[PDB]
Amino acid sequence: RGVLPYVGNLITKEIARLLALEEATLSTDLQQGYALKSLTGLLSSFVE
Amino acid sequence: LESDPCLVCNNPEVPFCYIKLSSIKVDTRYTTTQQVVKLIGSHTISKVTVKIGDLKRTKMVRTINLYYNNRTVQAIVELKNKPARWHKAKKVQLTPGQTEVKIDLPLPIVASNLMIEFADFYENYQASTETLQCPRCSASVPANPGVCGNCGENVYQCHKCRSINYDEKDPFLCNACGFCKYARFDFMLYAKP
Amino acid sequence: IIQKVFASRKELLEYDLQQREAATKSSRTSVQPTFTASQYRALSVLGC
Amino acid sequence: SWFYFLSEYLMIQQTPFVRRQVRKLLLFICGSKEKYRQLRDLHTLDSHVRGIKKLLEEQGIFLRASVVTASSGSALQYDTLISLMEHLKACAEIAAQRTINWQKFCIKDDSVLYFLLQVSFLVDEGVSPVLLQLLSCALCGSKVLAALAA
Ligand SMILES: [Zn+2]
Ligand SMILES: [Zn+2]
Repeated sequence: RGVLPYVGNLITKEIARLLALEEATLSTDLQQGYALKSLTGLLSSFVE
Repeated sequence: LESDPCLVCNNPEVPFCYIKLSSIKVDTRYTTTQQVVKLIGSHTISKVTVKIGDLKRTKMVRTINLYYNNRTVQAIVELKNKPARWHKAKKVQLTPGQTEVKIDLPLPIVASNLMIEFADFYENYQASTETLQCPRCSASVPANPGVCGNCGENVYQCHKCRSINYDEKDPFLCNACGFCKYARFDFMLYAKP
Repeated sequence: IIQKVFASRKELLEYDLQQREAATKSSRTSVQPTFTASQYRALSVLGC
Repeated sequence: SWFYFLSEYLMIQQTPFVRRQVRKLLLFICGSKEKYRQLRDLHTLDSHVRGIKKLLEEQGIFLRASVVTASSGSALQYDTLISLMEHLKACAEIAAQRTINWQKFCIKDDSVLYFLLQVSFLVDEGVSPVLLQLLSCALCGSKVLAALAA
C-alpha cells in the first residue's frame, strides 16, 4: 500500500528539522531522537 | 514535573559569599616559599583577604603573587610544575608590619586550583645565624653541625614534623609538613560555586 | 547535570569555532567576512 | 605646548619631589585650579580612550566611521579584558568624581559614547557594568545618580 516512502519521507523531514535546530540554538532536550529511533526501527521491521 | 528544564528557572541569581579557604580545600602542598592548593570544585573568586598572625620581625612577605588555573588534577605534585600551567591574577606589595591585605580582583576569576608565592621578602638580617636556638630545649647551638649539645637533636629539623631540610637550612616554610615559624597565614575568599 | 552539559557544549563549540577560524585565516584568496557589533553577539556564545 | 607636555610629564612616574614641584608650577601656569584640573582630566581621558581603541584594534575590532566591526567570532581572552578594564575603571572613577569634564569630553569627541555602546555588545558580562556606568554618567546625569543612591 506504499508505506515505505511515507516512513522514509518522515525520517528525512525529522532529520532536516534536527539539523536546522542544531545549526541555530544550543538548548537541550532529553527526548531528542525518540521519534527518529522509532521510525528507523519500524523501517527495519518492514525491511528484514 | 517538567519535561524540558527551563534555563531561566533552573538558573537563579546566586550572590557572592565569604568562604574560608580551608573549607573548600581538598589537597595542598608546601615548599620553601610557595603553596599549591586544590579546591573541591570550581569557584568564581572576586576578592581574597589575607590575615597574618604570630608574625616575626625577622622576616615577612613584601610581594605576594597569586596564580590560578581551571584544570582539574588528581595529584598536587603533578600540577606543582611552575611555568607552564598557571595564570597570574594579581601582584600585591605589602608595607612593613601589615596584618591584613585585600587582594581585589578587577575581574572575578573562574578557578579550580590556586597558587600563592612569596615573590619577595622584607628581611631582617640582624638575626644571629651562627648561633641558633634549639627547637627542643632552647639551647644555643652553633650552625655546624646543627646538633644540639644539650639534647643531641638537630636545629634545621622542623619544629612540627621534625624533618630536616638538608637543601635549605632556613626555609620560610617546611618542605615536609609546611610549618612556618616567621608567621601564620589565613586566607579568605569572596567566592561562589 | 543539565548545567554541566550546557557548559561542556559551550566550550566545545567555542573551540570548534576557534579551530575553524584558524583554518580559514590560513587561506589567502578567501577574505575575512566582517561582522557588525550585533552580528558578533548573534554569532558568538554570548547569546546562548 | 606648555600645558600639553607638562600634563604629559605629570602622568609619568617619578620621585615625589619633581611631581610636587611640577604640580605647583601647573597650578601657577594654568590660570586657576579648576583649569588645571580640567586639563588633566581631559588629557587623561583622551589617552585612556586611545588605549582602549588600540587594544580593540589588536584583535580585529575596527571602528571605521561610526560602526564597530569584528572579524573574528571568537570571544576575547582574560588579558585583553583586564587591559580594557584598567582603562575603563580609570575613566569611570574620574567620570563619577567630576562629571562635567567627562561630559565636555563627550561633547568635543563625538565618537566616544556610541563606540562604548557598540563595544558593550562584544565584551563579556563582567565589563557591562562599567560601560553602562559611563553611559549613565554621560546621559542620565550626576544629581540624578546621587538621588538614586539615596
Ligand atoms: Zn637541644
Ligand atoms: Zn614540618
